[PDB]
Amino acid sequence: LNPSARIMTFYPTMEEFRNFSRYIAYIESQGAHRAGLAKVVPPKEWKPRASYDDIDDLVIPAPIQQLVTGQSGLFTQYNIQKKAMTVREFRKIANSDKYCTPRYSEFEELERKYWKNLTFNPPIYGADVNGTLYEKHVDEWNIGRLRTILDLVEKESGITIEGVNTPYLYFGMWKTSFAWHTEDMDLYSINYLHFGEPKSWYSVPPEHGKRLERLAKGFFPGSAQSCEAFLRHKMTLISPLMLKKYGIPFDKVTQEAGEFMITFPYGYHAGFNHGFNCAESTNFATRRWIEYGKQAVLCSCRKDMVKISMDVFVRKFQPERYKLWKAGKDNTVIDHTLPTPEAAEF
Ligand SMILES: O=C(O)C(=O)N[C@H](Cc1ccc(OCc2ccccc2)cc1)C(=O)O
Ligand code: NI
Ligand SMILES: [Zn+2]
Repeated sequence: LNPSARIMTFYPTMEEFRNFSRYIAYIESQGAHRAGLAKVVPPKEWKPRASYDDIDDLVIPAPIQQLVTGQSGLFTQYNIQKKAMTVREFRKIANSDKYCTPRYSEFEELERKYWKNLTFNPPIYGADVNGTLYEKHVDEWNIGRLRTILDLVEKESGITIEGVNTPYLYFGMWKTSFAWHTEDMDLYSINYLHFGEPKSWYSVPPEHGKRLERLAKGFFPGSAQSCEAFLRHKMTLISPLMLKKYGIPFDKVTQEAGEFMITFPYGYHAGFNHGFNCAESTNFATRRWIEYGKQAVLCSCRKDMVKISMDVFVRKFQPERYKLWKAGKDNTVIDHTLPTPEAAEF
């Protein structure tokens, strides 16, 4: 059952596709979650939007310039918040000689220049934009409404959390980065690349996550003492040579326009954008996440403030265990290898 924990790809027919929660349970029955990250190529006649000609006017309220500091494959990224700007401006800068993708043969070559150059000429990421590019009538895999048990949060408390149960758009240019992290509350995530250049990704298997944190702690001892979960600040960059050199297993995969990626609970991932592009993203859940939600180690220094109440989930899906949990005595140990309960039928 994916015993080497490789990153997997799936091409679901239009009908395997229509029901989202069940396609996730399917890929878990096939071993995908063990890699932490998977790719799903939608069926060629599926489409979320007719055209992107019309967005040049859309506002990016808070772009950020990414300053990166470090050497020897260990880096910290600092975010400069810049002035609001529309997409067409962002595109001009992305495609300007100043900021655009260097020329290259194989991916491995672009990968090398990213790692060699990521502290130079800091770029700007149109990150964290509230909104969606899905036509309002598209029903399969609409990041606006996946319809998973994550919806229990909004429904029961009214609470919406931007980018977690609402969608984010991310406008990329060359060399923009996403630091090593698992999702808030260790939720799953979904990323659709609407268009532009690729987004490349690295991933560590959840069953080795602990090994990545142990490591990251030695590498950034200062940050660890000030916060258990410093990685959740999303400021820590670590190259694959370092991972490789300290024997931490990971895989790499490159995502193209029109492709989806899913991350799994507690799957550490990172990457960078190849050039002008645009991805949309949100978090979701399945029954199996609940236990990761109860056990997630959270930012203790209050930079990352996102925190979902588990109560509703435990009561509703783990009735027997509610009281043991509540009196802080639920000692379940997660087994990162199991598919979610919803998968049995496969
Ligand atoms: O789909 C996902 O799970 C995912 O992590 N996508 C990433 C989202 C991300 C994650 C971490 C990032 O680190 C930099 C940063 C952190 C906080 C605020 C603004 C920028 C930046 C972006 C992406 O597409 O760039
Ligand atoms: Ni993520
Ligand atoms: Zn913290």
